[PDB]
Amino acid sequence: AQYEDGKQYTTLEKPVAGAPQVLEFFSFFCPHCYQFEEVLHISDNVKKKLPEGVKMTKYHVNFMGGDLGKDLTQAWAVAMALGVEDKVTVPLFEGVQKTQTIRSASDIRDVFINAGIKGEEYDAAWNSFVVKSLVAQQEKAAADVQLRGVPAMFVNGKYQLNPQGMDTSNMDVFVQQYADTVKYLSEK
Repeated sequence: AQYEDGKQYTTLEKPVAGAPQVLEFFSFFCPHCYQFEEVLHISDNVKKKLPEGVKMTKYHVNFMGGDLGKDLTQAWAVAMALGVEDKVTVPLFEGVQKTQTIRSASDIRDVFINAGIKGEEYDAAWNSFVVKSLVAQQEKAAADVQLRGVPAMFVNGKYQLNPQGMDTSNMDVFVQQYADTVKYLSEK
């Protein structure tokens, strides 16, 4: 066939019940994730090829970057809770990977403050039970697929994208192959 199990995607031996329709995992410590975000714009390109009626979910993971990795998962919970993902994603990536100015939870906080989120608003969210459960939700989604690598995308808790089976000579062509594959899996 054109799309074959084990080439553009793999099928989960242990499908996941009730999972989000399009689910992306990443880490601000993750180099292909930085690329996916700032160079490729994968999420944006997938979204514009996705069906009417399909929401996209993106979660952070703990297993890169030690203590700071976990801090970033909680910060991403704060971002989701406040709905400020599009304001902090780029400065967090640059802070961790480009300028390397994020070394502590306080440096993460600085990114939000600089992005216009009030300190008291940030601190209230950080310490909140709603954010605790959003951290738990992120951890549980990753646990459900026994996630060992990022970036990763899952469709309907059944299919995992396999970007290693895609051309990388051209970045544009890679992105569209990725997006078209997601659209295919979603219609499946």
